[PDB]
Amino acid sequence: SHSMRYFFTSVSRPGRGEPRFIAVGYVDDTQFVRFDSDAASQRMEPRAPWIEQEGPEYWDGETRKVKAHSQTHRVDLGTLRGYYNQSEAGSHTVQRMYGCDVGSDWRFLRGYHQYAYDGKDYIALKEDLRSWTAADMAAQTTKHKWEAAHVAEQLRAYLEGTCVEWLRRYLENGKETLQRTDAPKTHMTHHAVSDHEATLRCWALSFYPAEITLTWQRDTQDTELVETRPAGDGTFQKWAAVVVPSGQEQRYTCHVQHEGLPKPLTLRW
Amino acid sequence: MMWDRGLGMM
Amino acid sequence: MIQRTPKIQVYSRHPAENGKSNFLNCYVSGFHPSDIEVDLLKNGERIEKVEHSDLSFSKDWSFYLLYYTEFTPTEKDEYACRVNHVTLSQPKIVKWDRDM
Amino acid sequence: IAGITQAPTSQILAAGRRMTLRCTQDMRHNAMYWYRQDLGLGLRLIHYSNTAGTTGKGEVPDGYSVSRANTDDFPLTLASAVPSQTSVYFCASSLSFGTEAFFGQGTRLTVVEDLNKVFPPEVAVFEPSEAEISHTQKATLVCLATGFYPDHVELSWWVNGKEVHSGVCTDPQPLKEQPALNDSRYALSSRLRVSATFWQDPRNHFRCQVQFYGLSENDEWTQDRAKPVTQIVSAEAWGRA
Amino acid sequence: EVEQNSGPLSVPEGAIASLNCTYSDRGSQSFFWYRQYSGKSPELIMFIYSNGDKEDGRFTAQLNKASQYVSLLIRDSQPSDSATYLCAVNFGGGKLIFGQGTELSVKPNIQNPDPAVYQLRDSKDKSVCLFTDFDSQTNVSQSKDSDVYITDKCVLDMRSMDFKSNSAVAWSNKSDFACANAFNNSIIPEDTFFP
Repeated sequence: SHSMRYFFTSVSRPGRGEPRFIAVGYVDDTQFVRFDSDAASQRMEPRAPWIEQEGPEYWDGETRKVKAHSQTHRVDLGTLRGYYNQSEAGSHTVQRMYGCDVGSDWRFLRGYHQYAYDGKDYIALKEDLRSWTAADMAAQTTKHKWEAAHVAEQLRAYLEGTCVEWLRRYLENGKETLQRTDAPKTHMTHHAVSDHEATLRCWALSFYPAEITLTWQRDTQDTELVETRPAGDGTFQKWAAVVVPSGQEQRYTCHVQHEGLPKPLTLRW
Repeated sequence: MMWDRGLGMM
Repeated sequence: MIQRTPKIQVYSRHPAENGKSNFLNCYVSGFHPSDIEVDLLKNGERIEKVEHSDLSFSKDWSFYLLYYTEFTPTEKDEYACRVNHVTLSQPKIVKWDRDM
Repeated sequence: IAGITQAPTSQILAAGRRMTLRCTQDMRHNAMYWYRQDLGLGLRLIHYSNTAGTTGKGEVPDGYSVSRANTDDFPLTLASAVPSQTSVYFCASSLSFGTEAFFGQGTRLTVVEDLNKVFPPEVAVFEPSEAEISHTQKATLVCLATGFYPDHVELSWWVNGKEVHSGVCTDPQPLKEQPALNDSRYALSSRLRVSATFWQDPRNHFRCQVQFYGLSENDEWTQDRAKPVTQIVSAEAWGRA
Repeated sequence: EVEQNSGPLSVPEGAIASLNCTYSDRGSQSFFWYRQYSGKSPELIMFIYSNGDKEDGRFTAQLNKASQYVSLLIRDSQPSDSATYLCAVNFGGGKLIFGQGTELSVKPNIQNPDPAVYQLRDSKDKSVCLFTDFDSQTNVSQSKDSDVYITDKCVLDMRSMDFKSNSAVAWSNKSDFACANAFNNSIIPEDTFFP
């Protein structure tokens, strides 16, 4: 029912200068902290009004951690470049994601922790939170080092403990933002394509959270479905379209499922 | 809140 | 290395109404690597006061960014988004379709 | 034996002098730390380094600097030592920040206004009382080290040429002979208790040895009295019937 | 910060000792108990980072992050448990903060106390007063005279005789000094033998 996630991106920039490191934190689909190694402040910064009430010990601590991660990912970039025999001239990317889900009762549901190299899976914590999956043989080296250091035990304690507890804290402190459910505003548009062909577009606007499903029903897996996109004010938008065969044989309908809707909506032209 | 541990490819 | 080319959507935050203040959005998603060049255009010319969100990525590790700027749409003012990325031989321009 | 070592183990330093405490580890630990320990304050964090190539300020960083160019070393520099930096300094390292920290041996550092206040101890051994012998059938010898400054001493008992630990008890810390003086000299006491018959045997030899850590060879000394360098001062007593 | 009682705490030899540590930062994620003997460096006893109890031989650690405390339990206290026990707490990003430490003193039961104050002469005019053979609950205080020196009490163990005894010494450079007046500022047993 709710989730907290941290996303880390590290990029080597050999032709341009020092590496770049960006960290963002989300609760559900609401970002609440950021750190950009290219920015001037060099501190973790708030991005949601409910996190601003955290005291200076919180901001100092998160800044210390994220600054260490920035340095350490520079070493990782060099290590992985060695593992894969890659030259020093190319730009490469390391990404890390971790966090926890809680159910409707706000109790621990599952934890996550994964790394990617150049946008492909590298190593991931298994669902049981006790062992690792290495995507190729190079990542087995990293697996063996993390197993010898008992990383999974400390990580499991975080994912089932601190992660869940602070997620609950954020959910209460920002309940007016995080526990809301804005229902989709739905409408349909028709536009003529040819003399004997048209297109119907099923819209959905100003909804939160981003999870939504739009399906067309003549009574169809040959349609266009754009990615859910942010409006910019904390809600989301999405549409789907059908290429109807005739100018009037258009007895299709789209169904809109979203937790802000007690029953799935039905739209017709 | 972030996990309080460093972690890398060592 | 396997690249992903950006999907580009240009749209307004609110339903477009001529003469009413709004926000023009250019959403770029599903791309890799993260280095990307995005500009918002007004009648073919660059808009200077453009903000963007902090870089994040999806479950498949592809990146996404929102670029946005305040504007007041009129009848004959054309807007667009211009995106450059290593997967693109030259910048790709997507026009804002008010009736999309 | 991959561990962590500090150096030097003890140091006497004139005020205003520069000094670097060394700390190295071959455990490939990424995090390292510096603490000072004082009476009533426990360990206070001076500087930390959560990863190779970076450092950060602790609870009491003023007057100290560190550097972490490499994983192994983490030197602590006192640019211009002041008496308040007299303390015991502990270096520590952990595999990563957030994991268990392991400590080095410690460095006992004293900053003095002038080396002319450094004095070696006088050592005396006080023989057991006849009343104690006939009242408890035991014999306690007391060793008294007095008049030394600073308090960097180690006391040990030797019986017939062999160091003993049974029946030995030593004051944990030396006491000040003039508590009002901030540069007061110190005194330290120890007891060795043996059988009455063992002390009454004239063949048994008793010796108290006091290791004093003082000035080194790289110290200039132009005063009258003999130079108070690191030395061992001893006192003796033979058994008697 | 990190708060412990300074002590010193007494525990009878063989009995249970309990130590407590509180801390202020809600964000703290790892906790450590260290033991430190005098003149020595802290040695790790136990780490803990999950709520609940953790057992390691005679030692049990208990962590309650919701209540912001961590505790250490020592069963069957031995003489080697006499030490300072240090609580350490990670505040994030390498800021590892120690409490002031709790001194623990494991007190042996004196079999047959025979409190007495003896005068010992140097092998060479000077002398020291030896207060010895008192029970482990006797407190030896300092004199109000600035020119009199008294050490703290201290237990020695004659291992072959299976015997233990507490002692403190006193001395002074002045010659008004008599061993009867040496420990007047301390609470001394009324049956203390003065030869």
